[PDB]
Amino acid sequence: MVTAKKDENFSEWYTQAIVRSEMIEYYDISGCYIMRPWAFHIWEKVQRFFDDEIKKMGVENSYFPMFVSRHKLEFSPEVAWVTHYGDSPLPEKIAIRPTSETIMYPAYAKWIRSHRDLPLKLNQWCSVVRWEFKQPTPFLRTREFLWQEGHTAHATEEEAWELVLDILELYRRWYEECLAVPVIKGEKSEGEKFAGGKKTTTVEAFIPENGRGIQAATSHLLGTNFAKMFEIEFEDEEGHKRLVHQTSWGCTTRSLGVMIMTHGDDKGLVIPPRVASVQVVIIPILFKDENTGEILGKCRELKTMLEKADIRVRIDDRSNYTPGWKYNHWEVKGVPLRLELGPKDLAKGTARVVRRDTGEAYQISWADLAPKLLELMEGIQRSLFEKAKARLHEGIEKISTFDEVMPALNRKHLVLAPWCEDPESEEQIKKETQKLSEIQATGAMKTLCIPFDQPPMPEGTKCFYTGKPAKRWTLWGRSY
Amino acid sequence: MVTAKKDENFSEWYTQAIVRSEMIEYYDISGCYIMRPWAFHIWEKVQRFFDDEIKKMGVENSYFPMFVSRHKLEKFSPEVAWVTHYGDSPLPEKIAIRPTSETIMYPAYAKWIRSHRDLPLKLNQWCSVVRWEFKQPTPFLRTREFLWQEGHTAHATEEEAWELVLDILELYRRWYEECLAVPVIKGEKSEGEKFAGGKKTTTVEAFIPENGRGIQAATSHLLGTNFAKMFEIEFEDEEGHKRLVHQTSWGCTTRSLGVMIMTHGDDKGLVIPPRVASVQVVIIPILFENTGEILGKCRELKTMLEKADIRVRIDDRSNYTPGWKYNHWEVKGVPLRLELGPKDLAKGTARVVRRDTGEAYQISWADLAPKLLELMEGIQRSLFEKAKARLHEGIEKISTFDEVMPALNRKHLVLAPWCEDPESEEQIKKETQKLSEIQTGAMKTLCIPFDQPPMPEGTKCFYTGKPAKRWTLWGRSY
Ligand SMILES: Nc1ncnc2c1ncn2[C@@H]1O[C@H](COP(=O)(O)OP(=O)(O)NP(=O)(O)O)[C@@H](O)[C@H]1O
Ligand SMILES: Nc1ncnc2c1ncn2[C@@H]1O[C@H](COP(=O)(O)OP(=O)(O)NP(=O)(O)O)[C@@H](O)[C@H]1O
Ligand SMILES: O=C(C[C@H]1NCCC[C@@H]1O)Cn1cnc2cc(Br)c(Cl)cc2c1=O
Ligand SMILES: O=C(C[C@H]1NCCC[C@@H]1O)Cn1cnc2cc(Br)c(Cl)cc2c1=O
Ligand SMILES: [Mg+2]
Ligand SMILES: [Mg+2]
Ligand SMILES: [Mg+2]
Repeated sequence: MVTAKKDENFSEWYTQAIVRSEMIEYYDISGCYIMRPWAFHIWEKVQRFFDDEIKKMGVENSYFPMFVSRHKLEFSPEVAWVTHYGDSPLPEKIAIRPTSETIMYPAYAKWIRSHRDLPLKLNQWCSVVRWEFKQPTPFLRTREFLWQEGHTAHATEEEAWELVLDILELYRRWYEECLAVPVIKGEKSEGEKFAGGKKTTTVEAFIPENGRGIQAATSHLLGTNFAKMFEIEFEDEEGHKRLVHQTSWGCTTRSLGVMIMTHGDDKGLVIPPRVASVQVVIIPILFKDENTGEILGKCRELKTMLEKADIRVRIDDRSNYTPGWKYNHWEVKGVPLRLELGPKDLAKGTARVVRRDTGEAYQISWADLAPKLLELMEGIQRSLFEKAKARLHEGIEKISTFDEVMPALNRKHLVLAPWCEDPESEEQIKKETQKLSEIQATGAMKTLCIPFDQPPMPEGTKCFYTGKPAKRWTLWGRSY
Repeated sequence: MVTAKKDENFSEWYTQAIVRSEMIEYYDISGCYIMRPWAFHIWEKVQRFFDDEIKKMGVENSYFPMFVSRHKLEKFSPEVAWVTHYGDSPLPEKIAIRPTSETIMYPAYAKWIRSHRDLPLKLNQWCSVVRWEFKQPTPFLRTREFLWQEGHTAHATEEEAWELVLDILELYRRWYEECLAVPVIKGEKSEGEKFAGGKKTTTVEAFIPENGRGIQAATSHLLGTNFAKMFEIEFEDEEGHKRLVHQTSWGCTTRSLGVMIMTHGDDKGLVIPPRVASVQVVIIPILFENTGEILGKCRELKTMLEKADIRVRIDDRSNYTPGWKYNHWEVKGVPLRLELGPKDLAKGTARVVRRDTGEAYQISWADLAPKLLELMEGIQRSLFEKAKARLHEGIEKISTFDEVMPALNRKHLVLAPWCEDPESEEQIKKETQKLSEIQTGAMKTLCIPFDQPPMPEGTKCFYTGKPAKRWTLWGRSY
């Protein structure tokens, strides 16, 4: 059982919740964690979702090596270097993958010759390693992390930009539709974008309990900057040699940590049904040998019934644990529905179903279970999302002047503020908010994104900070 | 177009075929290779197949770190890759890249397992492994980075652990024989060949005729209790007494793709079994001038074939002749080509050519889906039955040591009665190597097959002249 309160010590709550639901096991190399089966199931669900979707776009999977040679790689303090095999030193040291541009792009130069070879659309599911300097957090910031990375190459900027946006929408679907986590689509500012690219888009999420925005995934319009460094050129139809226009995009096991932080409570995890490996757990109530044979047969019948409706059902008929130990176990683990079947319920042809998010109980006849559970699972899923969306919305404050900022940050909120979008000002702003945060004693404020969904901008509106005329509403806050 | 001949210059043939088919790209770090979509899709198929099967046995997936600290790993040496720095800074202890995950998984098992009610514990992971192999790299078969799965289970008893060893072994036979159409032989490794951290090692063995080598295809270990003793993986039984767990581990790699390539390939290139082919049917319109008539019909046909779950591509590229296209998709191993030209449009038909034998069929549009489903099953079956006959012809049953070198010189394996004395295997290895030079060349045990031929009473070991135990399969190896 979980005992730290989510709203008191958030850190300790998260650690307890992920350990006691058997999602992660700690490890001796710092910043690395073991992903146990209960967490791995959720990743498997989002993986299959995303993978299926990108295949409909013609993206194909591949696997490129985990090693890149020193001279091809040449961010530096993060790179893990292999220097030896056994007691022997490598003639030239080798780096483990931190990203795969330097591994993929020279091959792309070789394979692309003509318009007939475009678009080239590849992905890979793999792990990367970055010797993170920041405080590690299981899922959210780890030194080895699982991800996919998508890398595409096209004839025109328009087609590449369209795929950038399609992928971004798929990531809104991974968070929103699978994980029931609300995200904001935006553009990264010039200071925050991937420097090898032209434009970076993001989906951004929010952790209410510590006030932090967090980048949930990313999708880059790379332009022709990398085609030029790597000599990725093709002949069009009229015999002419052109640079490719490229995209890349990635999303990681960070997504699980965001889910856990978003929906969990004081009793531990709450898993949204769309990604729960066990949607419904059936618990026989077995005590002083009362009806034990008939309770178990009904449990099996109920399961076959529910899986005809494609519900994911487990019977926990394990002998060596009490029914109450099972209630608690599958609560902490975040199973959406718990169906209890004891002697009394057996006599009435009913079952008692407890939903995990609100703790509400229902009495339901065997004949209405399938359609009633499906309805409840759709209500849990929608309800998790809507409550998280309202919290997201409660957490962002529309403002006009710099004077409003530090108070908004102290309330653990984000700010939506009009901004001139000048690179020099973000640097000034972050150095400044850091100063005032140190003095007040918890971190600098930065841009998260410029949201796609722009509210109206009145003609004389000025930038909240410089005073120059503003261009767009930009979302700022503290961040992971 | 492939030009090295598969029987005559096998090594060149293999390199050409995997490169020209667009399966692999060569890379500047030795023994590492890019797996392009054409190959990777086959990996995805076998992965999905094996993963669904082990999920039915209650095995669950997990991801353990790729890094293991020196003190945990050294609880082989020359193969370990060591990370000593991050950026310009030295780590306090050097970290190994996971050559295999025993030393990463078993301390966690020792934490998680306390009572009989925690058992069985059954995990698998899909990951890559790194070993700095001393032997010559070969794409797929022996690489310095490879993809695999590793399964590791723990049981209250030896008998349940063994049951699982054999079930996993059966799944490996299905990975090879049902998905890749590659015949394999189940058997027990000898004492010198088994995994030394285990009690008994079971295997599926395969055979490459063109160089006469056996190759271990996959492996499944009854580990017994020795790791449980080493890592202190113990549980209280039902009476409160502490007991050691009984463990298994098993694994299979991208080696399997290379075996499939070599098994079914011919002088024109790859031949991919339909169950795993990325494209099962390529539609090649006879075009040189486009008007929409041919291409329109080819789209309608693709839609109809996809309804029947056929993986179809239309090669509508403008600048290639149909002949160039036939060759291209033949080198890639597409099992069925569907040709659609003006004459075909005029007669409501399509001409389908099989990659494995070259036979052509004329088929009405209406009959396409069922006839192609039938062909695919004919191709998959015929690829297997042919490879199985070649495997059979590659093994000579013998009685005496004098029949050995001639059988090895015929690029054949030997099946021989053996006393199974461990000293004798070391001797046979040395004496066959030394005769290979004065004429690696060593002949070693591949396995002791579950399928034993008859052993008449009094049959003698082919090497020691002592009483023979079982027939053992021997040859040159990867
Ligand atoms: N250490 C990490 N652990 C887990 N997820 C990560 C980690 N670093 C990045 N991610 C996620 O992976 C996505 C793509 O990686 P990338 O764009 O390289 O991130 P980044 O530039 O390193 N962001 P940041 O580390 O905050 O500077 C990010 O948008 C994050 O959602
Ligand atoms: N370098 C490699 N590349 C690809 N597959 C491999 C490689 N080494 C082993 N395998 C395969 O993985 C299976 C399990 O690995 P493992 O049991 O560790 O083999 P091993 O003991 O290293 N065999 P070997 O190295 O030939 O003596 C082996 O039976 C092979 O089928
Ligand atoms: O990794 C990226 C840019 C994109 N690469 C493809 C997947 C999606 C991803 O956003 C940014 N990035 C982040 N961290 C890095 C760390 C190191 Br070390 C290196 Cl060499 C390079 C990088 C690096 O390029
Ligand atoms: O890797 C194995 C034993 C088993 N591990 C799980 C998958 C199936 C496999 O047969 C044998 N082996 C092979 N090569 C190794 C190389 C090194 Br380096 C190390 Cl440390 C250890 C090993 C090592 O243990
Ligand atoms: Mg970073
Ligand atoms: Mg950043
Ligand atoms: Mg060996």
